[PDB]
Amino acid sequence: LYLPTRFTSIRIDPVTHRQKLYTLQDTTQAADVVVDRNLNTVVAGGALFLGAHSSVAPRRPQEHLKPILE
Amino acid sequence: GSGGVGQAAIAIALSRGCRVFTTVGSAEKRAYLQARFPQLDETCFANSRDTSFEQHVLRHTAGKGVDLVL
Repeated sequence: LYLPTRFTSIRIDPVTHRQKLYTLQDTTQAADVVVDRNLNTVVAGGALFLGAHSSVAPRRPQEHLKPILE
Repeated sequence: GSGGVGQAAIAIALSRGCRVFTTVGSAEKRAYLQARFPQLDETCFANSRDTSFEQHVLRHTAGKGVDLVL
């Protein structure tokens, strides 16, 4: 389990984000996303993350879901 | 490596067989260097007007990075 903790340089430009976007046959909308873990950048439509380190969290057992062992 | 201490810092490192990565402002500076130090690939050259060089160095480094930065 991993949440975010640091970004190094987010960069959004709704201007190009409009242009990058497209319409499926579904009629819905989407765009392309790329991850380059050698460069540690994610890019999607008009937003690109650079250096988005995240990190581990503890799973908190919820003891109301303790199964019955017979 | 266009500049003063760069040029030397290159020569010193090359003498010892180190993979070099230099950055440069001008097209013509790529020129000079390439001539002078022949042992230089085109992979060696990134930009300096910019932050681009982080990307460039992270490619040919396999996201491993460099050993010393001057």
